[PDB]
Amino acid sequence: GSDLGKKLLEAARAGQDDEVRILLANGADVNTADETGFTPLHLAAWEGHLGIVEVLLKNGADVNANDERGHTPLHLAAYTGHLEIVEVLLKNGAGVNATDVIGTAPLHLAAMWGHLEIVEVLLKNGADVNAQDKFGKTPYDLATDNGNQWIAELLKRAALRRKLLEAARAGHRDEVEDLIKNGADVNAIDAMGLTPLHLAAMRGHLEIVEVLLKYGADVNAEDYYGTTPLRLAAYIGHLEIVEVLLKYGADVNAYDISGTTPLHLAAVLGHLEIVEVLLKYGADVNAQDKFGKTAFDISIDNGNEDLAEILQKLN
Amino acid sequence: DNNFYSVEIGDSTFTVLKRYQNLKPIIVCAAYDAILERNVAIKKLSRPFQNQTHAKRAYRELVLMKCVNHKNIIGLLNVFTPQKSLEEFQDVYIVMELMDANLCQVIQMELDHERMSYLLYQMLCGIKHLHSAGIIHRDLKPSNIVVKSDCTLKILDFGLARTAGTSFMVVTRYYRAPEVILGMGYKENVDLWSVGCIMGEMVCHKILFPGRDYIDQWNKVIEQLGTPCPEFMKKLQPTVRTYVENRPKYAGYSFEKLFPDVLFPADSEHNKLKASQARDLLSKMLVIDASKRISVDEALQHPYINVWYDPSEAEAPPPKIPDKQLDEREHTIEEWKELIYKEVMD
Amino acid sequence: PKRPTTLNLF
Repeated sequence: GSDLGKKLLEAARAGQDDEVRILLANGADVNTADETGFTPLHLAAWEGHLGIVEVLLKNGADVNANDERGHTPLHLAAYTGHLEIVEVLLKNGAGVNATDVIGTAPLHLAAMWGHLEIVEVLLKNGADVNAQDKFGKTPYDLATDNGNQWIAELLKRAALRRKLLEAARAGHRDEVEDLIKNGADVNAIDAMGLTPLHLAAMRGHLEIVEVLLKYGADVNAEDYYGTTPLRLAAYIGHLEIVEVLLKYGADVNAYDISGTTPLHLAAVLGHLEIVEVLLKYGADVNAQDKFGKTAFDISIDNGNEDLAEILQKLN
Repeated sequence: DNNFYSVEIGDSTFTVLKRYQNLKPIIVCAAYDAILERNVAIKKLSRPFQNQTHAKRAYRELVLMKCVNHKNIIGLLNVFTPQKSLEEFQDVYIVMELMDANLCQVIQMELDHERMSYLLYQMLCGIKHLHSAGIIHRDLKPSNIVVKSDCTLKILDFGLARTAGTSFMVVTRYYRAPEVILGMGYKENVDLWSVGCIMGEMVCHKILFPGRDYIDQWNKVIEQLGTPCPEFMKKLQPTVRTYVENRPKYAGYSFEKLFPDVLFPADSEHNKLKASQARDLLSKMLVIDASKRISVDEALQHPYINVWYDPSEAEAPPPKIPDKQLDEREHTIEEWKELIYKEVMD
Repeated sequence: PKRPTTLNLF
């Protein structure tokens, strides 16, 4: 192919930080592929050159580039065991659950070869514990088959947090209570901070919300964006759930980064009954959001005129 | 004195001027103005000053119907009250131009490209004029758009919080833009989303997004138009982004699949081309991200609409609304009664 | 092209 590229492929593989800098400065294509699809980011990730990886990425390297077998730079780092590269690639937008021609993901490789910190990093970044390859093997199975027993414990723990979260997402109340009784954490979170209570509120499943609150769930749990279960219920329009949440101690005047309270949110779509309950528990109508609008001002901007006639009387 | 005569029109009574003869109900009557020698519509507002909501709505509609004059917007012909004093003041009668039907009837027709584009051209001319007047309808729908047998079209009222009573007595959520539902602000082109839904429904004779409530409306949108890109999610607020990003992801059908050629009249070199132009306009209006959705001005320059363009209709001078009349100023019931009475007395 | 002058209504 290109001449400046073949020099960038071998320069990155050799670890020549200065040669890569000059080749990219002179005008070398950062995403040139070899006979079997490997790019300079593949080679620097396979040989463990953190400096070159950070250089190629700043010049616009495809983080999630595939090869002939479907392997990405994260598959390689997960295989070789380079933690810092896994961390740099993830922070640049790598596919955590990228799979190859047989369904192998970076967590299969990390668990198979006993790379602990990578198994832990991949899980924080949302790696699918239940993921299987085309032969039905999970990361837990590989860790077991290769004597990585502590990794198997961690993967089994993560598999249980996953079973509770998915039960709140689309499971029966019985399963949620079985998992709790059998030692599942009500405050378990996913990669984005969602608890079983967040997922239950959105779903509208009162029965599950009650069980979680009963067995210790945090009513004021914030996710990656600062969202609580009360604000989700208040916006979506789950009256009954807004009631048990406030019963179990949910803060009515809690506001996110934009200064939005549950009262502000119920006024978007005009949930009359929800606003009644909120004001009962002491929702402040003087509260102003990041723009300065009160719950009253929102009802006007959304045409929910029946709701605005209630707030003007107070303020 | 009493230049009036009262007529039983249903439960309530209609006390109107003797110029208006032969009142036929449609809680709004149709009569024949013997002075103007043409049929008109007569809307009755009984005690609009009774509370803030009814009072504001009636005050804006009166002020605005007096100021705004455009042939694609229903106009005010007269306004009177049968009572003679502020103490006895009760009802307001608003005489308006009479039209034959609303779009709900036209939607069940298989129109040709000329009538379709011409009706749409009139819609946009009206919408544009409202916008130039600082009025965003925010509630367009087929029941708010009325047509005549000569293929003329008018917008019926001024929309959210600017309307009092229904003339041609269709749910709002079906046509509400997502930026409203998702807790985001709104600019002029929210009305263009609705035109997209109304135009689409005209093509396929069905409601595009038939949801059970407002939230379900969002589900019906992404199922058809596909989950929006991540740059749009970053504009959402924390609570809404948390809800939206945990929805099932949808690819969304192309506008060729949404609106095939079989729905359009396509039996000519001109007809098959016109079908693609209507589809192109649809794909520029039915856009979740309002920053990527075209404007009313751009919609009038589209090949499908521009054929009928006339600067006297699409570039008419904006009205001069009196300063600070439509604000959210709170008043007493007596203050409202006096403001409204001042606008209705002869 | 001329502007439509008719519209069959019910």
